[PDB]
Amino acid sequence: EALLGVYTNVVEFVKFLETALAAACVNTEFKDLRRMIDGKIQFKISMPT
Amino acid sequence: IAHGDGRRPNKQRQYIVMKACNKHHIGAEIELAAADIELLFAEKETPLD
Repeated sequence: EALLGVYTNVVEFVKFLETALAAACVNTEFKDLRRMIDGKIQFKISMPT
Repeated sequence: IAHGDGRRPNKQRQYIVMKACNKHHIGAEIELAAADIELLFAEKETPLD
């Protein structure tokens, strides 16, 4: 008796930026996020009457 | 130096003097932080590093 085939898988590598989900996001690589304490985005909405 | 009075004559003399070293010790203690010794070896990442 003998073997006929030894078959394995190759894992389908799907990263974040190839998927269409990144249309709902804005991707920035940020070197040292370990050093950040807080983030801040500051709006100023002037309302006409 | 001899002289002509009734004093006894003088035989020649010899002096033998012994001196020795003194040992002295010195010690100073330095502490170095474990993080400071460690991150001399950690790799460069970013300009803030």
